[PDB]
Amino acid sequence: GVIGVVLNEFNASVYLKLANYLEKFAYNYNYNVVFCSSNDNYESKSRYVQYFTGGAADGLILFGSDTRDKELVKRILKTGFPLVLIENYFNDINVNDVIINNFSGAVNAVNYLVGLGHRKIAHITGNVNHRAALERLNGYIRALNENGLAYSKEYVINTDSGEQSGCKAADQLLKLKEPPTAVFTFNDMQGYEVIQRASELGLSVPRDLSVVGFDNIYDIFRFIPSNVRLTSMKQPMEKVAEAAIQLMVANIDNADEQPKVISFETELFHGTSCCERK
Amino acid sequence: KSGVIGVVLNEFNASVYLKLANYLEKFAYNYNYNVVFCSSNDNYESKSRYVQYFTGGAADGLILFGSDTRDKELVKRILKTGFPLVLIENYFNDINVNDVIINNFSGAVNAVNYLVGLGHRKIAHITGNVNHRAALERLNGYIRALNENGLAYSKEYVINTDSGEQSGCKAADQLLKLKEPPTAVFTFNDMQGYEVIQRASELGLSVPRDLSVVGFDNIYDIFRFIPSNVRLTSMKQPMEKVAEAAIQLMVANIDNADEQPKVISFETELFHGTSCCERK
Repeated sequence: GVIGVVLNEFNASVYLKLANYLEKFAYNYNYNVVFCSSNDNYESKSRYVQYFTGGAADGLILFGSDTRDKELVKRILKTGFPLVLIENYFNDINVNDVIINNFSGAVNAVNYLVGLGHRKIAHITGNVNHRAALERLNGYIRALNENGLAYSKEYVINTDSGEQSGCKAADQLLKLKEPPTAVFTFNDMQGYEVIQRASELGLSVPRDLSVVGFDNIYDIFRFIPSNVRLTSMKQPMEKVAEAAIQLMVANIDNADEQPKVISFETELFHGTSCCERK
Repeated sequence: KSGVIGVVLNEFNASVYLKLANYLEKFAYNYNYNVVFCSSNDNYESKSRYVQYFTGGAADGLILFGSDTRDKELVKRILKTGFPLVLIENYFNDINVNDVIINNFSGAVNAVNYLVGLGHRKIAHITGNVNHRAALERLNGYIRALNENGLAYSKEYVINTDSGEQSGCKAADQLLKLKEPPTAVFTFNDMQGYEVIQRASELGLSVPRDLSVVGFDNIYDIFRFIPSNVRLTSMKQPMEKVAEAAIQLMVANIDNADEQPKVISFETELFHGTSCCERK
């Protein structure tokens, strides 16, 4: 049997670990896994979906929640072709989806910093128009309140999550009359950029500033060019892969199976970017 | 004919090969071919399974990366069958196969020439596993570069490693604790280079001031973010050119079974970062 996976492109994201895990679990169910890259060209993505639904595969797996793919996913769902999505937050559809609890991940990150004695905790957001980023910001806000901390507009830097977003965000935060003793970043890329800008301003990390990120990106590269390894929320990529294969196999053995949504919690990786405060 | 080119990888990882994969898709498109990738998850029997899947009819041709001696018999088997096969960075000695390679030797020569041009006379090398041709080619280029620049070879400036995690940190500790420390070091890869910069910092040294570092892969290219202010001066691999050449050899091979195996080589290019500075 063959399960097909279409990606927008090959890149060093957390999905690289997900890809290897799909092969591990598919092999356990005696299935082959085949991947295609669309080179971020939606025409090609549609071409690869047709290749798979046309007979090259028994099932298709897609990643993310990009609005441009709304029509395409709906198009695939009109058919009964087995489909499993990963981290998808489309409102109007009923489809097999394996998601991550981004909200509780942000809550646990802030709880962890509060447990270390931090009371001035900032957040550098992702693109809030995307559900994952909105959930991480909402989790941060809920955790401030649950821990009896005040919310401050100056401690939240809204970004589009692009490259250098961490540098400028850390610059605004550290130039405040009263700087966060700790920052929770939407992702590890921003976290590392925060550490870089801080050191440029003469601040030392974790001593002058504690940082907690998201994705545990060091695990992908196996090294980071920075003086510390980020404390970060780890995505359950192995559990996500197992669940996705299981949903697909079941969906393949019977077309009368209804769309199941399975959610998994993130786990905190303890790095060297955090320090206890008096 | 399926109009499909199959690629079998040992695993999905954050290496320079990530850029090669996207370029394979880009060039295949121009030749009206779909590209499909498989990961063996490092299971050799899994790799065999994927090769059988492709040669069994799922694809019209196959691409494999690297030069692992484990796969020598597999490659010979694929070659006995007339199936369209193109290898990338393969250094197997007894076969006639389409092969697209990178000039690792001259890349190392160009790296060392640059450090000599900056005034460095004490240049160390942290190697990769020398059992692999690429690591040995990078080591040999460094040696030849020392000789062409009228510098003496010093065994103490060559640290042999298997190129694994933390290999750069340990190598840097040995080199910097020498009676007379290298004023510059050429690492087998960027990962070792970044590890060298970090360990040097822990010993109270400042990079490029106390130590110039030149790596290989220009790995920063796959970082969609900025980790540090010290970016490695490093050799860039011609992955766009390699992918195009691989697909041109593959399409010709699928079209004509009697096309003879060709070996095409591409030079690396020096990327100037912020990890080097002038000596005296």
